[PDB]
Amino acid sequence: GILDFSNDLDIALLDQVVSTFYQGSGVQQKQAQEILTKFQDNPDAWQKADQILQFSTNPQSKFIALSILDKLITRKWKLLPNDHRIGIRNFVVGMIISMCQDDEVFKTQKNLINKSDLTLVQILKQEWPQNWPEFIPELIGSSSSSVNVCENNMIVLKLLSEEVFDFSAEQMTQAKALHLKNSMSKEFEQIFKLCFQVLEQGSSSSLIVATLESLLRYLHWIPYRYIYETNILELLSTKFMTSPDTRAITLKCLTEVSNLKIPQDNDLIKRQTVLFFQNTLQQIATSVMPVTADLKATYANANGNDQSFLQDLAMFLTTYLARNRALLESDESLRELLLNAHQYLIQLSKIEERELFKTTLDYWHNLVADLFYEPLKKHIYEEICSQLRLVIIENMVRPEEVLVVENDEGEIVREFVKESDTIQLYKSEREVLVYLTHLNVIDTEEIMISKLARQIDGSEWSWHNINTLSWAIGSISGTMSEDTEKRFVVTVIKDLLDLTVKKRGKDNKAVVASDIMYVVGQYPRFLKAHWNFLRTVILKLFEFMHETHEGVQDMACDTFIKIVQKCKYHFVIQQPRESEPFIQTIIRDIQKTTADLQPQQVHTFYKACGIIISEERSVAERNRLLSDLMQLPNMAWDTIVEQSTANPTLLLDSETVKIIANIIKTNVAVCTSMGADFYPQLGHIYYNMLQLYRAVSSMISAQVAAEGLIATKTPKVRGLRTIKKEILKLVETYISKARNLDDVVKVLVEPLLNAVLEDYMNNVPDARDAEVLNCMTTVVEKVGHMIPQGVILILQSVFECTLDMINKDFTEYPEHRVEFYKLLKVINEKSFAAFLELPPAAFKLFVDAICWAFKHNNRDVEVNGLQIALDLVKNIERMGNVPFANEFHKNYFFIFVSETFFVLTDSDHKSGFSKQALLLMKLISLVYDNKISVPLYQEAEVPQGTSNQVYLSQYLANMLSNAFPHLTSEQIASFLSALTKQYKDLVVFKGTLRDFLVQIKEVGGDPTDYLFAEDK
Amino acid sequence: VPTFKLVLVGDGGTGKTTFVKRHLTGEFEKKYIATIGVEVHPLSFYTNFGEIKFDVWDTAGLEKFGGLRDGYYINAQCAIIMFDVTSRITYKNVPNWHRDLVRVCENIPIVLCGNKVDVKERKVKAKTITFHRKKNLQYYDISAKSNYNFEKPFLWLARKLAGNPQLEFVAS
Amino acid sequence: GEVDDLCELMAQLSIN
Ligand SMILES: Nc1nc2c(ncn2[C@@H]2O[C@H](COP(=O)(O)OP(=O)(O)OP(=O)(O)O)[C@@H](O)[C@H]2O)c(=O)[nH]1
Ligand SMILES: [Mg+2]
Repeated sequence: GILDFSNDLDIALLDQVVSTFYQGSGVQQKQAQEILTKFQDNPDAWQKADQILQFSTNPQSKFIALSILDKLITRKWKLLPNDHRIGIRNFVVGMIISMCQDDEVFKTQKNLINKSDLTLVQILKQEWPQNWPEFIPELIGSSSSSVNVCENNMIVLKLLSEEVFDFSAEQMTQAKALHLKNSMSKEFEQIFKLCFQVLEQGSSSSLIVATLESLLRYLHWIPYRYIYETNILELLSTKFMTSPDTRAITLKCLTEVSNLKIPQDNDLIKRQTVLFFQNTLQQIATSVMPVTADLKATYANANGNDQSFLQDLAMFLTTYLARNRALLESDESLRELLLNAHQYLIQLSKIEERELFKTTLDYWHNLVADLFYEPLKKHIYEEICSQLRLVIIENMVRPEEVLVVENDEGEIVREFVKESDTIQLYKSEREVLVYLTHLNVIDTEEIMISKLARQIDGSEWSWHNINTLSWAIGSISGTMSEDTEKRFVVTVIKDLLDLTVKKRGKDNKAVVASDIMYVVGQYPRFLKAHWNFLRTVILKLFEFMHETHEGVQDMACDTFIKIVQKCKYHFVIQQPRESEPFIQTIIRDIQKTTADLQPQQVHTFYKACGIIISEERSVAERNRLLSDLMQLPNMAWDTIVEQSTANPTLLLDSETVKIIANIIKTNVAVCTSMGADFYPQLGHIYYNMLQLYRAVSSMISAQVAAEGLIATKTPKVRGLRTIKKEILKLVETYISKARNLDDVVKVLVEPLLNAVLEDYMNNVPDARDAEVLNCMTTVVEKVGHMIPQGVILILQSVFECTLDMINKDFTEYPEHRVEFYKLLKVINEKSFAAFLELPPAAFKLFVDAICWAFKHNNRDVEVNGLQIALDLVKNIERMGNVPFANEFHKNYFFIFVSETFFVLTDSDHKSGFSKQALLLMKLISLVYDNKISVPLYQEAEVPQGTSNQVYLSQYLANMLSNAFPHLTSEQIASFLSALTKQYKDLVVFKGTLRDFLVQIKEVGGDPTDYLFAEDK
Repeated sequence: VPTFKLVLVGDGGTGKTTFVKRHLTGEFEKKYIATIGVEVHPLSFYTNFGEIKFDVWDTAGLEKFGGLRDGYYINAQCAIIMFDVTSRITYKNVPNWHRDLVRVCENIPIVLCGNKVDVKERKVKAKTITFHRKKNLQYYDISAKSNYNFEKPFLWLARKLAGNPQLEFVAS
Repeated sequence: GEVDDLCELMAQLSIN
């Protein structure tokens, strides 16, 4: 056995278990893991920690012992007598010293040392300075005893600063956090002395680096006087920048220095600010590299430390310049320095590392915005700007990206990525280059024409180069005057066409052509001003739609729909020179045009045509265009509805299911583009489509009932589910975009509900689609205020059965959980009357369902659950001293209070905190604002006429005492007093709750802490 | 073939387990089955320079299932801090994971990953994610559902750990 | 002329 959960402890065996877990593999390592976890979670395990720390031959065992000690210190420290406390404290200091005296251990086991130090810092939080007032003097004194102890002292101080200033919120009560911050500020003169002495006398070494590490953390909070009124600025900016081993951490320190709270009307501080920066830059120039250094090549061939350094350099410059560019600009002697620093960024901007480039680009954006709005200083940075232009043009990223995903039905679907890192980078670059173009149009144009010419002669020809250049050219769209834009676009397109003729290979031609289309798609103004060109492009795209070359068809469809999105008006109007709106021409030949396209590309083409059609404002002509467009799918739909009605077996034919899917998908596409305008088409296929839905759903449910869950994965059921989902998607799409709500209510709602609600109830769980709930959510969102009986039917159909699906655990049917509470929420918003009419038992189930959502370790469910609770309480508040409200309070007020507290005080429900607090405030408000007009108690259990305030207080005190017996009466009383005094202030209330949440995790918390807000 | 320990940390439901599972099997799990303690998954990648193995220590991001917590991090050679771009609090806690991690592992390559970038309603915007800058962490937008930048974290970690920027991932 | 000539060139755009 490797079980060490007995009475006597085997240190060797524990080492064995630890070694099995850390160096072992597989099932053994698994068991070892569970064992170690069980041992580590023993309330009494700390009693063994010291023994381990003294006897274990395993560094990891010591680490785990320190973890157990950490638990004891954080949670049950104040249970121990003062004697024992001091004992453990001196045990840890002594152990730390022992480890430091061991040079091997000190250098090779930083992890164990850091754990030790952190354990000490935990003891400091709990003890210092009230019970350990001599700690900082003793620590500084001991610094001389060993170099390792000196270094470790710097680690301990760094850790203490982190715990007190960096990570104190949400780990400590506001009162205790203030106490520790004040304690650490009081004794910082001494700490800074030790620090400065080490920095001033010491030379580059591990101890110096550790000292600077600590200084980095100090800089977050220390007064600027320790930086500006001492010689530390000179030390950092000169001494520690020359020594390689300290450059990076010194830069980090100077980065934070750049961000200090300093006086804004002190000329000496201004000169000091300039001076350290001038020193740092000159020192980098002298010791590291000049402005002329090729940082791109350097970074590429660098060793990671050098890379980090270069990153840190950019962080330094970008921080300092963003704060102090004005300072560097005002005095013309500083000109050479200013430009030099910017030059570094330029060089740093050339480094191929996205995150570093983004860091530089934020600043670049700042600078070019400032120059745009203050063109007086523009000339100073003319040269810098010119180079920046080239940088950005050379480093344009893809403006839009596409993913090919497989959905739950097994379909291969092309989706456009939205709001990605790359897209935000594109947008940032675009804004920077737009600014740059505004600043000097002539320079931007010259650069772009040069890159293009270098593309033509083949000197800089590559797919990536031409793509980048194209993206760049497209990015500055709408910046030049239409005349200048006209000449520019003409040149670019002409050159690119000549390039295409010159390039050999289908690959190369495709690349350049796709670039041509991207560029033209990026300049809608040029297309609108020149119809002939627009037509030529559209036809050329149609021509491309028959090209089998990989990617070309998608390019053509993407360009087409992109161009129409912007230029729709020019398709619906008769452009003289044309005998008919070009939309008619497109619709005429749609069969021929889209013959070679993939299904999804066809759908995109229809979507495009829909965009165009919705531009026609005459209802008659628009409806005709829509009809003409939908003719092919309409006709196949007619022939299919006839055969299906007559022969149900057709839905067994996979070819039919395909055709049906494509028909509904085409409807979805056109409905997407056309919105309310699509209603005629929807009406054309509606009732039949709902029937087909009922059929496909019945078939899915039957087969799943018969075969089990596996059936849901079969190609047959997958195809059928596609049809089901597409139908639901069409309906949701139209209703979401609908304008004429009467027609929705009176024509669409009733058939839809009849079709899908009863089907959903009667489906087997494994066949129910959450999309049904989603569709219902959208219906309720849009017209729920108009369909009270419809909403009631939705509840009656989905509530009990979906609940019963998802109330077994937190894991089964996740999509169902999400959409169920989204629907409950929207119903509660739009048609709360429905919940009013439910029988008492049904309403109880509702409340149970809300509280069920509370307990979910799922953000999607949890937030909706809390929102429902809030909204419900708001809804019932709207009703006055009405028996329903009174009864609801009598039945559920305390349920809601207790459930909210349960999820507040639960370890793992932090996402809902913001909402939880609100709900709690509201509930408390209802009692402390005297807005509940009936006693919330019973039996006269509290004497007649007892105020609901006193009863709420009693209930809360009792409940919290039961839940948390380790809190004192004084703790609970004070917390409740604070809550009941602070229910009108959200931020203070949240503070008080966080204080309580800190205090329930520990024993012997200070009841005064709840007066924190009242104190300030 | 070299084997490197990869500690995967992040808040609960940020998509760490699903990420590893899809790397292993190719399947995307829809359910949220919270990790308890740690699961160690040997994950292999094939490259033009050979096979590279990762002992992925998929750690529980829930407080109640934390287990050994930072204990899991010892001897890690690389790390992924994952958050969920649809949940602000998961990014809020990124500093806390980073803090826990580097206090055990001083100088290791770390990738910060914004998962679930597929969701339409993205709460943690790209421009907001800057924490990795000062901590010299790699960052990637990823999606375990979408297979978006799916291999990029591991590609970066492999390049760092091998010291070879020319390393490319290849088929078996 | 120049736009019209662009149209002609655009029309002739080929991937072969
Ligand atoms: N939209 C979207 N959802 C995802 C993605 N990856 C995972 N999810 C879902 O989010 C949840 C995350 O679950 P896991 O990955 O097992 O959990 P974890 O992140 O390890 O959390 P713990 O085990 O509690 O630490 C699952 O329910 C997934 O289906 C993704 O890329 N996109
Ligand atoms: Mg997990």
